[PDB]
Amino acid sequence: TEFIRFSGVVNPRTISGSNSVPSTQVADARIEYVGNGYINEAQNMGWLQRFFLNLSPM
Amino acid sequence: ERIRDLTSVQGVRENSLIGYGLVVGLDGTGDQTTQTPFTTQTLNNMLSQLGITV
Amino acid sequence: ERIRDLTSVQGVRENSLIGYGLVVGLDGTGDQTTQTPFTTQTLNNMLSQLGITVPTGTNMQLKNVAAVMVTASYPPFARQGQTIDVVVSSMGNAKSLRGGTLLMTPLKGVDSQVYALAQGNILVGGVNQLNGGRITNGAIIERELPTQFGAGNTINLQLNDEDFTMAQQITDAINRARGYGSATALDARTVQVRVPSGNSSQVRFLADIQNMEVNVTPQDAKVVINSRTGSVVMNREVTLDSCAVAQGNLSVTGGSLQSVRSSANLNSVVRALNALGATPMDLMSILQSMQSAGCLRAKLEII
Amino acid sequence: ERIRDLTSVQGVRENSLIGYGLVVGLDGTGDQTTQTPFTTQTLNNMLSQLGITVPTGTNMQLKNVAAVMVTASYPPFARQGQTIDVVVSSMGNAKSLRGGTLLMTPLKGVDSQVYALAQGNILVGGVNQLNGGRITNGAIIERELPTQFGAGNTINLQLNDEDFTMAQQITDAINRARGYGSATALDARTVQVRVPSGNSSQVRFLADIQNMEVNVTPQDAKVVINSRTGSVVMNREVTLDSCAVAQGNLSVTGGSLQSVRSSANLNSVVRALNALGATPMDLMSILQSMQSAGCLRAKLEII
Amino acid sequence: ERIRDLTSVQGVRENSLIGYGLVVGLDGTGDQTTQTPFTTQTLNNMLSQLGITVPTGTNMQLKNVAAVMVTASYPPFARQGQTIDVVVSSMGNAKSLRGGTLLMTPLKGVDSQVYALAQGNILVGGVNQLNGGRITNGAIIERELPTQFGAGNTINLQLNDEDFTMAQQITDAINRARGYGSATALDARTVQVRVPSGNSSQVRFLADIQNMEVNVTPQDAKVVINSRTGSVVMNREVTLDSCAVAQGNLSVTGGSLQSVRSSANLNSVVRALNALGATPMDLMSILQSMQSAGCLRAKLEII
Repeated sequence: TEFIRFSGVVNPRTISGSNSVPSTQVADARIEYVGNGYINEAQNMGWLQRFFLNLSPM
Repeated sequence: ERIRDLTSVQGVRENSLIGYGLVVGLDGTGDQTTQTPFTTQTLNNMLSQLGITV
Repeated sequence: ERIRDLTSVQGVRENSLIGYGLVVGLDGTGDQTTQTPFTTQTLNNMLSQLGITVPTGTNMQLKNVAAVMVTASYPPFARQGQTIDVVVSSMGNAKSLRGGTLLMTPLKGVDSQVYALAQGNILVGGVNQLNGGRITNGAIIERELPTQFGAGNTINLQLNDEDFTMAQQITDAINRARGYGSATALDARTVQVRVPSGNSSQVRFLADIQNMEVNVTPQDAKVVINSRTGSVVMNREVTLDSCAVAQGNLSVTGGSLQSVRSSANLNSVVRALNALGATPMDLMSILQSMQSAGCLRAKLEII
Repeated sequence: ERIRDLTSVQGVRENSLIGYGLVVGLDGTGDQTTQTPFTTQTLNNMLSQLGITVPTGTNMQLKNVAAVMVTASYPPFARQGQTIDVVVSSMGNAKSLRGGTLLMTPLKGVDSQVYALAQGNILVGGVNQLNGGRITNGAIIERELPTQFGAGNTINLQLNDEDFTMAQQITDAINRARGYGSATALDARTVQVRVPSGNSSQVRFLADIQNMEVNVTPQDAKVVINSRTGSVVMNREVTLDSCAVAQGNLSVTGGSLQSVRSSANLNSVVRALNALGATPMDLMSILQSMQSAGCLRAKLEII
Repeated sequence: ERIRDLTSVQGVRENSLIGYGLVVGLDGTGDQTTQTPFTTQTLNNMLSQLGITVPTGTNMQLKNVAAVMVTASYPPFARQGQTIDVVVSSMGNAKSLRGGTLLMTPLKGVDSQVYALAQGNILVGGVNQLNGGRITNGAIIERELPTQFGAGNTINLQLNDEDFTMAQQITDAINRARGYGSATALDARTVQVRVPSGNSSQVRFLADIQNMEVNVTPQDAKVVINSRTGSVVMNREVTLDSCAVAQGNLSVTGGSLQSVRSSANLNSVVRALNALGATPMDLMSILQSMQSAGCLRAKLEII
């Protein structure tokens, strides 16, 4: 399952005649594109690797 | 009527006001709008304010 | 009827309303719609609102539709349901608006709020303007404005033209037929009157006030010159001093320097200036030069 | 008949209805339908509703069908089943609507609700407009509007033109033939009358009120200039002051500066202005210049 | 005959019926059928219904068949088996419908239900319209509408034009020849009458009511201008005020500013307006300008 979430503030005078506005005209743009399932679980670093990435000297 | 025609009162004066506008309803005798971009730009501004986004 | 024709009541004023609309029913004299995309865009908007969704990718080439701007005046104390006249002016490359019909148009104010709804049949003269028309009772008021009329015991009459003598004269006229302290002049353009507390009481008071007659006092001497239309207008209080005037192709009828007799009243001024035998185009330059020299004892305004 | 011709009743108003339709039966003077896709799209919609599904990929090139906009007025206290007149205006590249027939058209309000259904035969004059016609009793009311008429003991008469004197005069006229406190003016445009509680009682009261005659009081001095049609109209209360007028190709009949005699009534004004020998196109500029100078003691409006 | 000519009965109304059909028997003046696929599609549908299945892939190029829209009015209290007149209008690129015959056509209502079946011979005038005709008794009613007539003790007479005075006058007329409390006006457009319980009793009551004569009261002053046909109509209650009128190429017969005498009745108005020597095209602009100024004491409507 993939979730695409959006939030922001849109000025009405930027909306085109087709009731559409580019995402770069939205002030507080919050764009999220996440997913779940084993496909997403395969793109998270292992806890030990994620610890060595932060605490290893080099 | 001599004093009014000869003098003016202090503080009783006229100022100058200026503005920009559009004149509509001409019989084909308006701007070419290809050499005056501000005419079309301000018309689009007026339409966008009124609720039409060209 | 002098006070109503000379002054205006404070808070009793007219606003300006503007809106955009479409005019349909023209005999092939509408927009080209290939150079005015907003006409077709707003027609498609109207159809989509009415229940017809024309495909986005398509060519509409209309000939009986024109995009117009509608202007009107919001009258004082306007109440919803009343009707006002509107002026309809074409906006892009339309040949004529002869027998068109204005579709539903919301007339916005300065605050971008709808105060009237406009729809009707345009009347075009038929050297007459073809892209401009007028619709009598073409718009219906939909919103009302709150006002402070009827609140307080002061009402300001605002003179159309500023004059201390005229303000004092109106003050003395109101204070003769309406009590001792019924009016006080505040400046050259404002007369403050004391009104009874209430709403109908102030209406009655102002009805009395408005039809009173005031003796208009001499009002400045001025010569108005309109060079764009080539017209000159002089009021009664314009005088002249004796001085010599010379201009091209004008001569005494015998040199080119003609003496202009000092003049006290307006008839003397007209006779002296007609003695020069000057065309109004030449008369404008003569008047400007005399104002520079000092013969013309008046205020020269160029409108 | 003065009160009905001068005022309007609060809540007794006309709305505007709009709709889209097709006109059929034209003699080859309809849309091209290649530049107006909505005509063929809505014809296909009508056929699909009626039971004929034309293939999506096909070329229809009609000549007897035109897409039109229908406009009407929703009258006060309209009841379902009554008939109203409609105006039919072509919308795209149609030559004429001479003998067409308007198919079933739902007339929407501002709230996008159907208030009338329109269908009939168009009457086109036959220099006459060909893309605009009128159908008498062409639409039947299908929806009614709730109203507050008959509720409460106050009714507002709204003056067509704002005037404190006229409002006070109507107040005094209603309060002479209908009791002491039967009317109170609220502003320059509104007269509040006290009516009995009920529905038929208010109808009877307003029937009495409407046909009363009020003596119209002097009403402002104004000169209306319509430059688009080249017309000038002056009412009775327009006066003049003595001043000199000069304009191109106009001369005393002997200089170019003609003295205009002060004028008290309208006949004097007409005689003085005709003494100049000015065409109305020149007369408009003369009036504007005189208003600037101060000779013209009236309100100059440009419509 | 006044009450029937002024009002309508509640629930006694006419509906609109629409349908699609084919007209056959034309002398080569039908659709091209290459640009109007629905004509051939519906002809193939008719043949398939009748027992002839034309192959799907084939070229039919007809000349004696036209696809038409049929419109009719469903009359009040219509019973199945009765006949009504229909109007037949061509729909695509047909030259004429001179001597065609309308095939079986089901006339649907707004609810898309068949209320009549239409079939007959079209009568086309023969500057006459060729794609529009009328069939007298061309449709037979097949469905009836339930009604509430005869139920209850109230019947509403709906005035064609809203007027408090006329509503009160009808109320007083019904209450003079038919008992004390036989009618009560509800608003400016509705008069509620009390009827006996039953069906024939209400029929008798309304038969009595309908032929009663009411004295029509003065009804507003209005000037109707039809710019598309160039016509002006003024009713009796139109008056004028003394004011000056100027327009292009019009002069006193000697300046261009002509004084219009105040006028009380309609004959005075006609004489004063004819004194200007104005063409109706000029007269429309004159009337609009006078309405703006205030000379014209009437309601100017543009139709």
